[PDB]
Formats: sequence, structure tokens, C-alpha cells
Amino acid sequence: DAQDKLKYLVKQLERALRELKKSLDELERSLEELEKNPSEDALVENNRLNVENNKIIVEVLRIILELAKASAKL
Amino acid sequence: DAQDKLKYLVKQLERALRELKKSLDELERSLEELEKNPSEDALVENNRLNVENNKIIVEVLRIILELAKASAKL
Amino acid sequence: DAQDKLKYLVKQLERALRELKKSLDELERSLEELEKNPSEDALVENNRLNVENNKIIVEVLRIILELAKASAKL
Ligand SMILES: N[C@]12C[C@H]3C[C@H](C[C@H](C3)C1)C2
Ligand code: NA
Repeated sequence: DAQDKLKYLVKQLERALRELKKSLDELERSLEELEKNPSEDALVENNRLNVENNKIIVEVLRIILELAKASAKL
Repeated sequence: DAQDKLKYLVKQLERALRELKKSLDELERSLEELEKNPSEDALVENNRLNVENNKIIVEVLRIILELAKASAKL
Repeated sequence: DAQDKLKYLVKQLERALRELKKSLDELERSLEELEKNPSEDALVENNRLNVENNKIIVEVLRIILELAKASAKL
């Protein structure tokens, strides 16, 4: 089962990275707006999106730990 | 030795992810306070915690590089 | 070819982590300046560097997905 589960975990990783990429693009657009017209409001929104992006990174790292455990059987 | 070292590196990864999770929870609480009562002070604290969270992510990635090197022997 | 490609991907990972580390050091220095003399300008620069650091993390994760695919052949 170990090889087949690895393949599934790799597909989960690809899905999560797609989600991370879309988040990163939103974050960068936020930073461009902030650099153009800085304000408290823009700053909070920018931070919100940075936090969200870190949260998704942690989810991606969780999947990599599951990949590492699956490997460390075989 | 390669298989046994891999198992140890996997335990190190699990420990570091526990630390990252606790950090993420602190960061999210900071963002909730910031969104409630935005101020310069809240903003700096929020950034401090975001930076700290990135620093731990880099430590987690270091461990994954060590896992990748251990794998690439066998 | 799978073993040799893995070795190459591991070297790519080491290069990218060197780049991430240098970024992290810049980000931390930014945060020290911000904590010393907080201002809107310092805040935007700090966020800029945090965003940049997340962007490099995503590139590092891309390489780890390529390492996971290379493994999941063998
Ligand atoms: N074999 C591994 C490939 C990839 C990098 C590292 C951790 C995970 C994901 C398993 C080694
Ligand atoms: Na920020």
C-alpha cells in the first residue's frame, strides 16, 4: 500500500500548492496597492493576506510530513 | 544507518511542526486583535509574529533538506 | 536516471535555501529597525520583505514537490 499512498499524497501536495500559488498572487497584488497608496487599511489587509499565506504553508508542510512518514516505512 | 537516521529526522520534523503550529495560533490571535483595534502598536506586533513564524518555517525546511539528503543515499 | 536527478534536485534545494536564509536575515534586520523607529514607511518596507520571503518559500516548496515526484517513481 505504501507506494500507492505516496502517489496519492503527491497529488494532495500538488493541489495544495495550487492553492498556495493563488494566495501568493493575491498577496503580491495587495503589496502593490499598499506601495501605491499606503494607509492603515491597506496595511491591515496586506497583513491579513500574509497571515493567510503562512497558514496555507503550514498545511503544505503537514502534507510533506505525511510524505516523509510514508517514505520512512519503505 | 540510513533508515534509522530517517526515522529520527522524521521525529525532529514532527517536533518542529508542533512549534510552528503554536506560533501560527499566536499569529492569528494577533491578527484578530489588529482587525478589532488597529493601531501602529498592533501592527508592529503582528509583523513581529509574522517574522517569527517565517523564521520557524525556514527551520522546518532545513530539516526537510536533511531528510532529502538522507533519502538520496538509498 | 531517477537517483541522479534526485541528487541534482537536492543541490537545487540547497541553493534555494541559501537564498531564503539571506532573505530571512534581511527581513529580521527590517523588523529591528521597525521596532526601533516605527513609521508607516518602515512598516511598508517590512511587509515588502515579508512578502518576498514568502515568495521564496513557495519556490522552495515547488522544488520539494519535484523531489516528491522523483521519489514516487522508485
Ligand atoms: N523522500 C522525501 C521527498 C520529499 C523531500 C523529503 C521529505 C518528503 C518529501 C519525502 C524526502
Ligand atoms: Na506584515
